[PDB]
Amino acid sequence: KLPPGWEKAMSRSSGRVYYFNHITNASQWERPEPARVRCSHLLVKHSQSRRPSSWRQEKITRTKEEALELINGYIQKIKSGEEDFESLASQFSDCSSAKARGDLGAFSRGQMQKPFEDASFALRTGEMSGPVFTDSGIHIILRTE
Repeated sequence: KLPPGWEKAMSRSSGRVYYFNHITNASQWERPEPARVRCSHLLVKHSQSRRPSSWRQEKITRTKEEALELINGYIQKIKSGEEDFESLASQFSDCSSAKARGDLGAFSRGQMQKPFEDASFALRTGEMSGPVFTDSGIHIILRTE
């Protein structure tokens, strides 16, 4: 009955049923392929990233755990409406796509790191991922088309 990738869960703090996607790491309260997709992302690197450097910081020394805390904060702020995805990507994404509000443009299967690709294609149009881990760092992914 659930579509692929989705499972039922209950909140630990409230008991309320929600649904979680183990490909995109998205979670939502409601019960829930193209040749190409277009996405934007926000990348937070850490000391084990393949290249631990960006436009923001020449040497990135934060731990994978500190990177995840930052990603989770940004997700909260985006979900609350307190900040826009695009604004946070432009400020805080450790990737030159920050200068395009995080836009990567359109892409096919075969082109990106696999966890990124699978999350991207498993998102609905307009849906945002949870934290997505790759050799580059931890991503928030927004599917725009």
